[PDB]
Amino acid sequence: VSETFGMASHLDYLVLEWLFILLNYTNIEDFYRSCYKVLIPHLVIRSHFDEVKSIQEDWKSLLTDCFPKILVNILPYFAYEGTRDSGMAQQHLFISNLPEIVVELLMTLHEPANSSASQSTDLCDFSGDLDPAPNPPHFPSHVIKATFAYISNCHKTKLSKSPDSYQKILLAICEQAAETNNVYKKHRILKIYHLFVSLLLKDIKSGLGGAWAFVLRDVIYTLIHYINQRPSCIMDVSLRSFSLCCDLLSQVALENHLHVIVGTLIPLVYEQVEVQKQVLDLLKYLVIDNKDNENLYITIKLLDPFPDHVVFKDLRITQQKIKYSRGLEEIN
Amino acid sequence: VRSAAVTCLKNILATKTGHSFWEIYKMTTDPMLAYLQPFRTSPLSENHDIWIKTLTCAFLDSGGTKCEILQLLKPMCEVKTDFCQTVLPYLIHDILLQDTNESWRNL
Repeated sequence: VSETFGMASHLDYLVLEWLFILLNYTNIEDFYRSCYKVLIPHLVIRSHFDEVKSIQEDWKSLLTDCFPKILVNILPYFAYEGTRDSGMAQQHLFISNLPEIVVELLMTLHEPANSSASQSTDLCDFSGDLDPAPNPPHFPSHVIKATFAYISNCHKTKLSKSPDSYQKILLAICEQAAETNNVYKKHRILKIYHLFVSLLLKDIKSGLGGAWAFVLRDVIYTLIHYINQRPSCIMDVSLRSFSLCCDLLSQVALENHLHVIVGTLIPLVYEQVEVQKQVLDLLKYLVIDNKDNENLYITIKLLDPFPDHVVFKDLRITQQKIKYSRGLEEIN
Repeated sequence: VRSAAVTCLKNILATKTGHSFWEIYKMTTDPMLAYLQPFRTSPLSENHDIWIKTLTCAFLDSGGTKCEILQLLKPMCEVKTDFCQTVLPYLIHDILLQDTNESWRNL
């Protein structure tokens, strides 16, 4: 009934009743052949149930895996598991005009005179009449308006689910489906998933912003866990994705640890000028951020200590001379 | 590094088909930027036409008489759809340059 107030993705959510024929009867009204197109979430839920049953009520509920034996479409699971990997839930200085420059215009009502309108019982006959009016349905505009006047790195301050231990289940079941099968297409599905994880950025203030960063960090850790497998599959695409993530995070914070861990360059010591932009963006907001970020930004100094294959780094570290302002003097 | 614009980069894989990727083997030796292109991608593809003179009044409005010069993408799309299919890469890049950057559309 909520569809009228607010429909193809509901079939994958309604197919969970077989884990029966009600979903097929409801889908037969429009098309009974669209079950393969919306089978991505069904396969993701089946993989999650199998992971929960391999290592509880989920172990007993995952016994309905025989329902997926209708077809033998195994090749279609290459671009799948994207939603399963992205799901981690079900598993300030505007008062500097102290001088008379602000005396000509209005002033900030921060003194006790701003709340000097407590005695308002005279207009109660008009306040109560407006309270029962349609204004109660729009009163949330006043409560959803005080979410401003704050540009601090709130992300630097923010146990979501248990998907880390249940991530290699499909790999152990399908002979490294996350690493070997993903390397068959030259990490094309991996790049598509990395792009789709970032394309879902709609409300990063306090909603999906707390889960998208965690999903990106988990994906980066899973991609960096392999030493030879990831370097044999793809490295330039991974470096480009990491640089894009760093540039997107620098536009605002706690996700710098993932970039620092990916920048260790144990087997990736064959970098190029593609890291100059990241080294510049890390040094730009180094001394301007807080002490926690300034201490976490020691990745630039750790990478500067590389004595081999650092000719391009020494040539393009000319922008690092700005560290002598807030010295950070040792790096300069 | 753009936001919500990486979806058009997937069209490069279709535009890099064997119809015009014969020079990729020769360009991947001397240049260095081909390392990221071969990992992202690597048969052929073709299309047809409908009309030729279907851009009488729409060709003289590339920049637009009024404001909002971003309407030039509509003229490029119209000059790319109803035209000759000789340029396979320019024909395959029509779906990507529809919502791409204005600089890329002009180029």
